[PDB]
Amino acid sequence: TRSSVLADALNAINNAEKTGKRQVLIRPSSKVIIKFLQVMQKHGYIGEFEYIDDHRSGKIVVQLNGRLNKCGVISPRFNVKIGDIEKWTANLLPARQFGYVILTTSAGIMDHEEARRKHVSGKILGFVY
Amino acid sequence: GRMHSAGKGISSSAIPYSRNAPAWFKLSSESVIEQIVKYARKGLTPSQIGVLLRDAHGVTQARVITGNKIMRILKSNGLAPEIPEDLYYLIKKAVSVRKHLERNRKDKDAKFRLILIESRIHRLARYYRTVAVLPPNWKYESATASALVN
Amino acid sequence: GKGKPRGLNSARKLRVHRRNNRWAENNYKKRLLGTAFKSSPFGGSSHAKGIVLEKLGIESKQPNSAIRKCVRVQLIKNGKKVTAFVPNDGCLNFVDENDEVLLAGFGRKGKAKGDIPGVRFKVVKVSGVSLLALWKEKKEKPRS
RNA sequence: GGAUAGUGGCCUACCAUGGUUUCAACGGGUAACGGGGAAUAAGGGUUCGAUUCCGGAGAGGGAGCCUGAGAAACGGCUACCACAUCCAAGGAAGGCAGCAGGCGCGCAAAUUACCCAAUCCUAAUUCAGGGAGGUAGUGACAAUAAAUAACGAUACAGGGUCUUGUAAUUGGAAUGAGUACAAUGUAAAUACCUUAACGAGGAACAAUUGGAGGGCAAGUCUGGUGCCAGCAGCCGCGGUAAUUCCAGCUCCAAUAGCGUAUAUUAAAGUUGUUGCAGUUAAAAAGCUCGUAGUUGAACUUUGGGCCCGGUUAACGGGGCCUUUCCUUCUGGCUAAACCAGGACUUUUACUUUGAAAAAAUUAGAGUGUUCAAAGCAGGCGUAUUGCUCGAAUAUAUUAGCAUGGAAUAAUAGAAUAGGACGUUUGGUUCUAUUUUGUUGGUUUCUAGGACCAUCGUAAUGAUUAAUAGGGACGGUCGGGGGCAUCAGUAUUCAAUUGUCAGAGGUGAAAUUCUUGGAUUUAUUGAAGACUAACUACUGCGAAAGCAUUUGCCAAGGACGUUUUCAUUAAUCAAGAACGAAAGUUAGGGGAUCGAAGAUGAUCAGAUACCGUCGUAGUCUUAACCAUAAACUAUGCCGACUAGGGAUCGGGUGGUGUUUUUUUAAUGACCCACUCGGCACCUUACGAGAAAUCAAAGUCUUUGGGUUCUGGGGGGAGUAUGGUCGCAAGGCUGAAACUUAAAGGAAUUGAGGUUUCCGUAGGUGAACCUGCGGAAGGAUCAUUA
Repeated sequence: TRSSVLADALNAINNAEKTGKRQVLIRPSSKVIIKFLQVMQKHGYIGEFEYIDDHRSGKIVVQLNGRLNKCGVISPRFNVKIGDIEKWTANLLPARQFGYVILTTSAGIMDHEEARRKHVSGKILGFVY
Repeated sequence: GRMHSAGKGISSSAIPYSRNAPAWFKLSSESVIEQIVKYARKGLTPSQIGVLLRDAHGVTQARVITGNKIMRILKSNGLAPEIPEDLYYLIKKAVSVRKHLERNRKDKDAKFRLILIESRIHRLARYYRTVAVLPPNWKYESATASALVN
Repeated sequence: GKGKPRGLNSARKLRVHRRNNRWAENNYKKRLLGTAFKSSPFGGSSHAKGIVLEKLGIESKQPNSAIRKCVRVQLIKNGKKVTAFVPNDGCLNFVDENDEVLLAGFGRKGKAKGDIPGVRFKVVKVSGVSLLALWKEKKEKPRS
């Protein structure tokens, strides 16, 4: 069954960006999916998306723009202490100056640079570069 | 896919994107409730009540018009059965295939299908006793099932 | 995917699965069974000592060849009966019968280095003095 | 209750029947004292920790006790077990896992030396004592610094008038290894630091270890030795399964150090959480159900305005309003509502910050121990009465404690309201910090709880209905299953009629029936099995598997639906249902085929190893067994990614076709879609070692959930133990030892020939045969 809707959303985004479409459709939708897409969008990795509102669970149409190499989910959401966040970056990012790993901390869902700038940590959620 | 088979069909029904009152309806809002209950004293299980209401009287679905579903209305009027619909029907099917297997011993396909049906009964009764709709054990058995169905 | 539990509360399964699979190893099994403490030719130790029981003449080919013969020795502590490898010719007349030799391994973790099968040990000392220096006429062998 | 210093089943008497466990209790092994720590440095890990510090236990092995604040003490005692000493034979006495030392064991570890001078301890005590401890002796465990040589002059080879290399060429300058007055050092010595004197010309005062086919650095080096039915013949050449057989020269790497053996760590992604593989290389359970375990759809305060406000126009912080800061109490401004003030998670997980955390060890700051390994020292002066900086700092990934946060993941709340809120009121039930002098009791008011009911106050209380799931209903569909029933020709046999010399069978023969008529032809019957053609790269079933007609019985998937519950679900150790064929125990019937057997001829060749008869079996009933190449050699669930046409089932549409005898429903076909299947052809966008693959893709850019399995080849699915079976056997399942390979995928160069799998019987064995299964076997021709 659908154990993770974020995992399927990020897989669909990866397949659309690798194959080469400009719009992709995501079913279902979630608050965590929406905030992940907002964090990916604020750095310009994707374009502009809207939330189709059926009464049941909702869908998202994302307008890609290229310049997205790879987005992924990390499962399970491991508990990440702050002094280990940078280890995770060195685990799965191409370089030390670009690429972002996504955390679900108690201040919300943010990238790791904002996580250390606000000096808070939480669980891991995924990564994008 | 199907819980006890390899089939993967998606044949279902698709509720409209409308949580109110079709414009052509204009019949009532209260008459459908006594329509429901007078169908229910006749001995009608609410699947039959719903299909009768949408086949003869134009009720699109009872929840959008009345505000409450058919379990809720029948329990509000004190007509709730001692066991729910689907558990009763599952026990009835198990009793029928148990009678068939009694009079024909060498039906191994019937034996396997009885195994699946009783496992389904066990899972559903366990759900009902998790929410404590049923008494805390209620203990589905073999012979008292046939005593239970009628 | 991948056939292993990836749950955050799924460490006991991963732990016991690694334990059983580790049992299907080679070094782990020979380490935690005490195999060097039950059935090794030595006691599982580095060197050992023994007296020379006989000197067997194994040869590579017909006698138009190189002479590579050596002794068969029982151990002192365990009493096991093995065969060794004396080094090259000129040292075969050095070793005698009942000569108190000190033995080491040969160099392939129980496998035979070179083309000599059936031997696992090489003589390090003979008559409790030396073997290499007694070759290099730097010290002589004491009598008894 | 006893006993204990004291709690306590610690023990006793009585009474209950409890307690732990698949979240591994209990039993067993440990070549197991635990921790600080050690090695290995990308991370994460892996291995070690007997051993300088902390804690425990012990004094040859059980057991007991005195004295004392403190002992179940052993450099205290008593007895038992095992060793063992003395003698006058009656008796007495023992405990080095303290320091030296010796025996034994082994690959494996030193002085029967000096002293309390330092550090500390004990005592009546500055004073005595201390094998605690220090000092020296042995000591290549481990570690630091650097000796074995440096500078000229002459002659050659150079680069070419100023720079190098070579020489049985030459010259003098410096020194410590040593030896030693002295002084220092030290408890006293030794040694170090300092130093009068002596001490360098090559066999000086001499450096070693290992290697020179590849990894891996340095021999197109030399000589000698053992052998040849190879050429010549007594000088030799070439070759030697001489794995170089050995010496000399030369070179290489490190250097007071180098090699070897064993164990372990890394490079090793061959243990894999990070981080492997499971079509064909090892490996997806025969199939489905199912408990624990692991995992599980979406949704509930979002947004905006206002300021103040920290650091480099940007990031971070807090307060107000926006229907919004909700809860539990003392005192003041007041007229249930403000302020000064005590604390809070329904119940958690998660994360930030703080504490309290032994030193030594690790990282690291300072500091010229002559550098350094170290050590925690030192530094500057009027160096004649002094001054002064230091002995920091960081980490500890679990548990307990305090705290900020409220995303993520849970969990509880109002459905018979038994719900929340009140200056709406009566009654019950209890207690009084008081005042009636204190106290005991009697009562009222009053004060604070709990309850029984009545009037209200309010938007009065139930999230979608998952292209999740189950359930209902409608019409279908299918070689799905059980029972009954029907049919078909075939085979064999029997009866009746016909007719004459053969018939069978193979490569060739022979047994065999036959002038009582074989074989064949014709009519009829009986038995048992099996369902040809139609039959498809079609259908159904969880898999094995399922093919004549009809009836009965129960089931099922896909489709359709504005039906119904609202997470009921995914995968699953335990445990269970079914499981081809062969096989076992009893009955039935036994047509055909046919393991076993009985016999024919064995002809170089059976390449063509057969023929006839034929039990068990094949079928069935009632019980067992549980395996196959049980194969898609590809777990199951969920998502996304590429074109094309067929085709099965259902549904939707067509002023389409066709059959009614009137062109009305309907059935068939055509067209366009749509859901669910069994497949098919092309391609690489991707993957692979390749064959190849729409999954074997979305994987060094490595994480959706879950179950099983593999760890180089033999030994070996063997031995042993357990369990199940009537048996055959099934499941579970080694080790010693041996091997440097083994395998997969493709291209290029005397005789029997398919390769296997499960199972039963015979056999000189690999073999031969019976039954069922597989390809891991080489598809032309016609048509559409």
